[PDB]
Amino acid sequence: KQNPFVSSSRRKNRKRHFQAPSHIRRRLMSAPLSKELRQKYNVRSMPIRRDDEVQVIRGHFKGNQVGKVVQAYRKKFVVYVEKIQRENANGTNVYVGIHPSKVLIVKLKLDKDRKAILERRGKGRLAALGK
Amino acid sequence: GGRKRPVPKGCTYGKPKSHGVNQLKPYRGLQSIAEERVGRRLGGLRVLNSYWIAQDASYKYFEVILIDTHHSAIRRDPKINWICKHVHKHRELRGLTSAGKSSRGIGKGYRYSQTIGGSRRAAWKRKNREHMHRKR
Amino acid sequence: QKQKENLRKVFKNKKYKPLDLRKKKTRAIRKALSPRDANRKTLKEIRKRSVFPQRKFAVKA
Amino acid sequence: TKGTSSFGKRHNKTHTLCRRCGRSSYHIQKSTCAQCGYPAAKLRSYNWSVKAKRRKTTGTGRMQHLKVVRRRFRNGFREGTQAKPKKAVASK
Amino acid sequence: VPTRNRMDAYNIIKYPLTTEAAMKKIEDNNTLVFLTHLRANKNHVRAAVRKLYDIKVAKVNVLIRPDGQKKAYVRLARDYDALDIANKIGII
Amino acid sequence: AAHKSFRIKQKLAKKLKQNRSVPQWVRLRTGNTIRYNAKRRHWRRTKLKL
Amino acid sequence: RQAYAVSELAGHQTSAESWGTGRAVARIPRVRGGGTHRSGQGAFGNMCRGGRMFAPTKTFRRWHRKVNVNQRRYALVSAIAASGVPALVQSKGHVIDGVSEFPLVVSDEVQKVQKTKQAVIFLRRLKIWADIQKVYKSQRFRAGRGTMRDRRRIARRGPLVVYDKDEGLRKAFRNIPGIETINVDKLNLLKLAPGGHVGR
RNA sequence: AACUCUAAGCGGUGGAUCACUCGGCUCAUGGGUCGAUGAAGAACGCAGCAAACUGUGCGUCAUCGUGUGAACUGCAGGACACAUGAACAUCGACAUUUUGAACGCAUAUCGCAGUCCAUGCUG
RNA sequence: UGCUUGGACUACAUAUGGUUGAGGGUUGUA
RNA sequence: UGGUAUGCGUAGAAGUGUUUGGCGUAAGCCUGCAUGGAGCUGCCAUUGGUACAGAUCUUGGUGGAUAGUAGCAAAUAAUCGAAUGAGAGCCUUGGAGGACUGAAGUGGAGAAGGGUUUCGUGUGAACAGUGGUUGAUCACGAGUUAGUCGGUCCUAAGUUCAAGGCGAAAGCGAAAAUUUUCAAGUAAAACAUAAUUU
RNA sequence: ACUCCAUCUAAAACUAAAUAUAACCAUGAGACCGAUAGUAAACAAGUACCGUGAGGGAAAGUUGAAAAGAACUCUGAAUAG
RNA sequence: UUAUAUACAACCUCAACUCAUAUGGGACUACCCCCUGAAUUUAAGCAUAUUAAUUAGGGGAGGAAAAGAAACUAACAAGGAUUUUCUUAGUAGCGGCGAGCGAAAAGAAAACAGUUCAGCACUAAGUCACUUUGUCUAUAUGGCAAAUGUGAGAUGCAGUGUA
Repeated sequence: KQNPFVSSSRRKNRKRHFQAPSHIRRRLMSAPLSKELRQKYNVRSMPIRRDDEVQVIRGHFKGNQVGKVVQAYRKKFVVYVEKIQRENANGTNVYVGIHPSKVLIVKLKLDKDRKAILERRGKGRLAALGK
Repeated sequence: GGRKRPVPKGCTYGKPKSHGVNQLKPYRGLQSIAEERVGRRLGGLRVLNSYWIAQDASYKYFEVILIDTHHSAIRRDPKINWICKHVHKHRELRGLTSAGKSSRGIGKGYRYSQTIGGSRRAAWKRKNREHMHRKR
Repeated sequence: QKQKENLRKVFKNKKYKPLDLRKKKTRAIRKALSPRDANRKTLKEIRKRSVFPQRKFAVKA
Repeated sequence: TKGTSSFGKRHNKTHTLCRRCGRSSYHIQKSTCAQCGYPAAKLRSYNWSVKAKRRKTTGTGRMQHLKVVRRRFRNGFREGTQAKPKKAVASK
Repeated sequence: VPTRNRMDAYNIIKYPLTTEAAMKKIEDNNTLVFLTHLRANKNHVRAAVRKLYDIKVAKVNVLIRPDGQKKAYVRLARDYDALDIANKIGII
Repeated sequence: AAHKSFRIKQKLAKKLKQNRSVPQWVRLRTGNTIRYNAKRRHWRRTKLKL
Repeated sequence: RQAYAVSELAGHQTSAESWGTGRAVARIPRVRGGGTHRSGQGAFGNMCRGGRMFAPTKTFRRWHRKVNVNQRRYALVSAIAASGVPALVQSKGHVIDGVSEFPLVVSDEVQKVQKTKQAVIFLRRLKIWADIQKVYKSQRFRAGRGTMRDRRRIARRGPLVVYDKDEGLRKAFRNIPGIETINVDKLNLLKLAPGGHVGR
């Protein structure tokens, strides 16, 4: 961080991510796009939107359980996905907390909003390659 | 005159140097005392100056110069525009009035070397500072 | 809001609008000399400036 | 016998709830607050009582109006409306 | 402004009490008992009851709850039977 | 007292509301420090006094 | 060195005056009033809970020596002289077992290097490889407490490349771990002899 | 035997020690932004479930406008109004109680007037 | 009018403008 | 803390218990074994809030006294005994029965005070220096309706303070109380409007 | 005191910058402390609590990767085992 | 007018307005401008002294404050507002000349910036606040224009111009 506005300080950075207002929480709760989707759109990553199909690259599942996000629970910093649940002693199937920084987005919801953001990501993709 | 110490008639609790009551005198002139009193009642007018007309025994007669900063004549007219600035709010208590400036004792030079360098509080502070340069 | 704008358009063209239409900025700022009445210069200062305005020159080798 | 017995005849409230601060410190007989100088212009905020100022200060309350003044300064106290650069038509 | 009238017929009557003892007083004594605003001067209560629910009010007796709320016991004219009116307000 | 001034009655009335044991479903919150209502003023344990 | 001081008001908040003996409890100052269980409880001592330490750290604590003009320069020149002499350089570490020459001079074309990849290609052939590899592998999480202070740890100061003219040398060089660039004008003693250990 | 002494193993008791920390502390840097246009502070009532913290004022855990674009979440009423918008920020439009400089006069009384405009009832 | 409810007003010091005023202060017309 | 051992490390760090083995005159060190879970150390230089047994030290914890020794003893003080429950001398309670205060009350009301303590229901741990199913406990609900009783109103002792002033101001350990008519005023008109009234 | 010289022009008024900053707002660092420490307060902290009042004013951080916070059966009124 | 004989027009001075229009109070209080103002302590006791023109108290402002174009500093080959820093200086000097206290000038630097009434013959008050209406147009206590309408002002204001 070369510019004077700028916290490297450990305590300050921890304020930011833990106490994150929900819009910063979306950024944090982004997941990288699948290798497929990277060819199509030329987009690294997108911030999880409810119908997104997901494969968990880590723990216990490490490849597959091709399922759709129920809700992004931003205050828990956790994403719950349909079909991915842990057996409780009381037989109650409760969702496994899956961070989106473990995940590939396999399928992207298209809205006019969602496309515009993919397009922003498309346009900046040209620039630093140029540099 | 003499600003007789508000003492309980109990003797002033300490050292004999502090035992004078009635020979103890204002470090502020009677010009300024006239101004400060007017200024609290008339907080909306800003006081430039005070001059004397007459004096017998118990009282001293002053005419005090008051300005309306909220009157657009006095906003209006360029020479006196600067008095409308919020810096001049109650000059009298800060002795930016002529009466107050003299009591605070700010003359260039030597007869006032202490206190001209710093206004009267300020001079003390400079002198009694250990200026510690980093690279000692 | 429809009352508020109704009041604004009536008090528009009219000096000394009701206290709540007056830009509640801060107390100090309101009383702090309108821009016209700060720029005001004595007739003499206009002469001084008129002939001699600080002109953008240079020094040296 | 005025020992515990001195406690036993204590029934007459010397102080009632402050109109200024609710700190229950207003002297009935003198009609004056200890601490908060009860309706005599000044709150008695002593610089010897550093802790007293600490209680009485901004930040112990919600600071309702003055907090909004801070953000408006950065806005340079503008009356108007920003509105919307692009469409954005509300129809069903 | 001018600032709109801050005690409408609505605001005056917040709720009907509906407590077990209150319901008995509808049955027996032909009273409809309401939670009211602490600003409601009895004569507010009469006016509001008359206007909202069509009922001729005979007398109103007012209590303050230890829950910092008012109870208004509204006596109805013998032309109007309570229990029908309570169930017009929809509450058994 | 025994017939309490209206100002007093309002302050005491608010105090009665405080004396309630915390809803037990609030205790189950993520980063919930609240085990109990702990400011429960029981009148012969903690007055209001003075 | 950035000034740390203990709060000057810390342990002086407490109004505590000390109970004279006969009180059957020790001399030290004790917190007045009632029922908080801070009262009264142990105040003001360096030997007390919540009480201020003897010698409380003060911001007037001397950071800097002004070092004699000739003296630091002497150290600097001595450092440059050590930068040749292969035994000294081996002594500090720096895996230089198969290096082209000491004192290692390379073409001025080195300065022009816009890109990090291009830089590494040069350096390795020029015989940096083992010493640059000495860096990156060694990065390790700080043992202290020092980890919280942003003092994440020490990793290997591999090579000091010196340039007369920055034609894009610095930006390319900045990235690569433990590799530092200096100008001939500035020639830092810290960079030439890190830890006072001669033989960069 | 039991007990006591001495040592050791195991279990208690107790919270030292270690390692962590959305906090504290101190130095540096940018800015000047309370108030009779009714402050700071206090009191009071407010969440579907809250009693506080926190937020807010009677439009009460918040409203316009604006930004983003789908949560909140303990349980849920809700979730819908995700494409005109959640929710959080922005917050420039409004609201902003009873007070407090505190302003009709008072205040072990939320007590008691006067005045203008206005409403219902009776006439 | 009676009876009843809501809103807005009614502190003090003080400048200026407004008009009413006032004093064997003092001037003049009669 | 700078440097370094291309140090160690979740395949178990640090910490710590330890009749592991050993080193040093010692300060102290290493290692084993068990526990552990997330980070750590040696060496050379560099700085200190740097090593504890004490200070009638501080703060927290814990013993012997003492699973019980003081005691839990004033107002005699129960008791038969039905019901219930996990348990019941009291406390839960009837019936019964011994008595108590002995209407100058341990009664029946209120102020001053208390602040939900009142009351129903549920009723366990903690509390009732004992038990305790019961309670002023703990949990859950309800309840304090007035033209005529008080507050209100009124004045008292006395006070808050607008004054001419005085004070460093605030304020006056002040009743200052002076302030055009500071005054109360008419269901009243003619010429200072016309009576009175500080 | 006398005799001179030099030097300004009081008893009036306006005026940036360098200069201060333990508060406030917006920020960045530390050979800072690491829960008897550090601010009084890492936490419903100027809180709970005491005192008529002024004031005095704490103790108290940590399950785990995930609550997966021990279903079920049994003994026990039950807490527990 | 003025003996109580009325009426009108002025000036001065003081009242009455819930008058038209405005303003002050209070807080915050790190920094700062003033007023006001100790003692512990040191002197091995103790009073002057010291602590100290400091704590406490109270009023008032700003982003800095205050200060500010010298009734200066000097004695020169003078320099040239103010502020601060470096220096002088632990010194000139003060002081039971005990304890202890003590600055400025020149010299160096940071940053720099200058000025104006009022008092002379403008000599057709050249000036100004307000109230209304034209216009303008902020969301104005605004500017333009008209009434040449009140009022201020020769008991004095414009304006050259400030040693």
